Amino acid sequence: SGFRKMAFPSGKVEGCMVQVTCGTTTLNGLWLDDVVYCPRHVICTSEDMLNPNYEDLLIRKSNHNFLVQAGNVQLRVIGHSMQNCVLKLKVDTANPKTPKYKFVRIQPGQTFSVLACYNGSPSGVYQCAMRPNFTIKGSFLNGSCGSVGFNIDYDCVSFCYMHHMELPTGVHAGTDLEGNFYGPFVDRQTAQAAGTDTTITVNVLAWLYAAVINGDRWFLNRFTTTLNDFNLVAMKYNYEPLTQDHVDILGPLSAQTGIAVLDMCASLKELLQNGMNGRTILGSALLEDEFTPFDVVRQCSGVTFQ
Amino acid sequence: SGFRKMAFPSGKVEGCMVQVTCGTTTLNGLWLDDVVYCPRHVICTSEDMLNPNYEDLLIRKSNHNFLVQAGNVQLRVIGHSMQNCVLKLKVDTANPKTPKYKFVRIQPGQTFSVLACYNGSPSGVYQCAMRPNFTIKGSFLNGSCGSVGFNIDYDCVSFCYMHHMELPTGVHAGTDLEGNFYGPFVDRQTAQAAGTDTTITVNVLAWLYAAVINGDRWFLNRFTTTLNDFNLVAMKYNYEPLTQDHVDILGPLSAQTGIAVLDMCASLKELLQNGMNGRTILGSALLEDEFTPFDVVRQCSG
Ligand SMILES: *[C@H](O)[C@H](CC(C)C)NC(=O)[C@H](CC(C)C)NC(=O)[C@H](CC(C)C)NC(=O)OCc1ccccc1
Ligand SMILES: *[C@H](O)[C@H](CC(C)C)NC(=O)[C@H](CC(C)C)NC(=O)[C@H](CC(C)C)NC(=O)OCc1ccccc1
Ligand SMILES: [Cl-]
Repeated sequence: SGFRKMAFPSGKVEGCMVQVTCGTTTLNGLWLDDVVYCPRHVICTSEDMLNPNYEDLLIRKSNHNFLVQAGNVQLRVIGHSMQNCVLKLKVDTANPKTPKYKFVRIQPGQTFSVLACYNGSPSGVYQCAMRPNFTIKGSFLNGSCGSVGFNIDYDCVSFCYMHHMELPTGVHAGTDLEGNFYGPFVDRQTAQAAGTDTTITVNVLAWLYAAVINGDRWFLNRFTTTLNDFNLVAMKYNYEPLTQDHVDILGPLSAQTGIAVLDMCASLKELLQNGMNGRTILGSALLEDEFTPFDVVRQCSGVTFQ
Repeated sequence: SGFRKMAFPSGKVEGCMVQVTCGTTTLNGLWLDDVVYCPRHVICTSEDMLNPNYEDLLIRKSNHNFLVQAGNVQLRVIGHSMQNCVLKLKVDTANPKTPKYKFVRIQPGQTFSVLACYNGSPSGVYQCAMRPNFTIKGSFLNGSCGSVGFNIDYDCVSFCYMHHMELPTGVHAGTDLEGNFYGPFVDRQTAQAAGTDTTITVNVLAWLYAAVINGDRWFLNRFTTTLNDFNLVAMKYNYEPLTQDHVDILGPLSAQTGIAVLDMCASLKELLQNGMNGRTILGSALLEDEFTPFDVVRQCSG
């Protein structure tokens, strides 16, 4: 037993991380087959990060202006193109370590693992959620751009995030691997602010089921609630509305534990209206909303990735 | 910026994980060079286990009683031996993915990453601290034994932990990679309990420095304290004593932030006695103690 904020094993992704240098700027890229994907702002200049004309800046570049390094091995760039906010650099060498992969655009409330990298070198891994305002609360320093977020299925790596910027408040914004930002953000240093960060109600209920599975039961009560009445309380604490689709995906956890979804909702309502009274749930004093129902089942059943 | 509980990349270790089966018991092994390491209780029988005599149980065992699977490939065991609480299975194939590595013994308060595995395959990775009572708060199910904890330094994988058991309250115990338990525990299903848990004071202070570096400073105050007076408060809240060596170890974080160590101790004292008054620190309502001072420097600066 036990329940931790658990990342995917990162080995498959580590083998795809490379370093891309353009002029003075160095960041990370993702090497899949004969293409390296990286944030296009690697071509920016010191005094042109406010209104960069990326089209004009790239066409004036040549293939040799992009220095791509896979560990100590140089990769010759033999083609370069722009796709939205990411750069597709074609290399003559196909990555022997390319995993079975796909590019996916995740929904708010969904979780993924971030492999933080610097100078093409993986530095650490941690679990993140796409917030309802399309930012993530990560850990990124200068040089971390190009680090990716991902999920794993069976043997297939689903890449969903590439890191581009940090907004004031220490929150992070990025794109999918098609180069399109999550949320309304743009890759220039003009004033931008994230929207309302609400709590992911379906994830909190999943984590409450994880608690029960692992022995924490003090918050269970003999009350029930209607979905209508729960949402009226939820809205007042800036929680996402719980929908029928959310009730459905909580089904399996409800069945494994014998606690009906609306009974767990009654417990969550009580916690919201009265707090924890100095007690803790899975070692937390706050209600955790960065585990999905599938994350809970994944960890509590011990599914592995070959 | 930002501050997260961060694990090491697990790829160097994934390449070392194998499956070991004896009878009907299956767990994980660590394949390094031509040797596979695993907990010795792989050789227990369901109806023994309360009080196994491992010497006696090895009387029967032959090499071929140990089935080792590296992914799909089957490894042939050509020799076995017991060292402390681990088995050393000699196989005829050296692991071509063996990293540069060493075995290290960590001390309470130090942190490490765990790659949780089942049937020799990875499930997930997370960061743990060796508690003062020589347990860790992990996430381990049946079949997870043999999963290892590690750090990565430069290009060297420093293995420090191998999982063996769970005590009630969901706390976890294991050995170093030489086979010697952390703490007073034995690999036997007789009643055992960890000492009462205490908080790793030097780590909380390091995390408070991380908070300042990342912009959270509402808890800084105008008071100071002495090392003695702070430890009077620590003791009453079940915090570990803070020593002059701890103060020294926190020096570099104190110099980076401009906040003397005993001034941060005064902040911590006020948090212990008054709470957070509805506020959070680095997104937490509780004082976090699973980041060492080195962990903070690493994450906040390369
Ligand atoms: C890439 O490695 C790096 C990672 C960050 C964690 C720093 N990102 C950038 O350098 C990025 C480059 C631009 C051209 C996309 N810029 C930012 O992320 C930037 C950082 C601040 C601290 C200057 N933030 C930013 O431009 O946000 C928009 C903004 C501007 C002005 C006021 C408020 C918000
Ligand atoms: C290995 O895969 C597995 C991982 C655990 C997370 C289940 N560990 C064991 O099977 C281990 C084997 C013994 C011989 C060392 N046993 C335990 O860890 C056992 C688990 C419980 C569920 C029985 N713990 C144990 O025996 O703790 C001591 C104890 C015994 C009786 C009463 C209180 C405490
Ligand atoms: Cl908390």
